[PDB]
This record gives sequence, structure tokens and C-alpha cells, in this order.
Amino acid sequence: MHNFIYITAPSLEEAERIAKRLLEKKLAACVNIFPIKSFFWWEGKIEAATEFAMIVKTRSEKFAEVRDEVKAMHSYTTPCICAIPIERGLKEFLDWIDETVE
Repeated sequence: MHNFIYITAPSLEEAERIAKRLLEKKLAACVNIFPIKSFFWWEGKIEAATEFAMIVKTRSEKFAEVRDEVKAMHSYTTPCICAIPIERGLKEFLDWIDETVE
């Protein structure tokens, strides 16, 4: 019913832009952002880049909208957008998420 949507962005500016858009459209309730260094295989070689990770807290049924909304404004042709399941959580906190996205 609840999940953490993990996404990476090229800069703090784009990360915050994506976060504010999801919140304004009520597709998520909270977003945590932090800098990371990435290494990935692309076109026959390992590439490294500084990026920003995002942890999007929302309802699982909102995954499709968050996914498509992010993809539409993201700099990457194929951005990382993965949903991680929440097994349990403080009721008060989870209820806040629901009232926010609903």
C-alpha cells in the first residue's frame, strides 16, 4: 500500500524541481534528497558521475503517475525509477501520507 520510490537526478536543481512537482500534484507526500556518486555500464564502458538520489514517499497506487511525471521532466532518456515496498510503518505517519495524496 505504501512504497519508497527511488530516483536519481543530475543536479540538486533538477532534483528539487522534480520533488516540488510531485508534491504540488499530490503524487507524493515527502521527498528526501542527497548527493551520491554513481558508476554504471553504458556503451561498452563504466561511466562515473555525481548525482542526487531521491527517496519519494507515497502510496503504491501512485507509482504510475510518479513514474510518468518524472520521466516527462527528467534529463535522462532512461532514468532510474524503482519502487521499494514498505512492510510496516508508524500508523500516524502512513495516515498522513494517505491524507496528503488523497
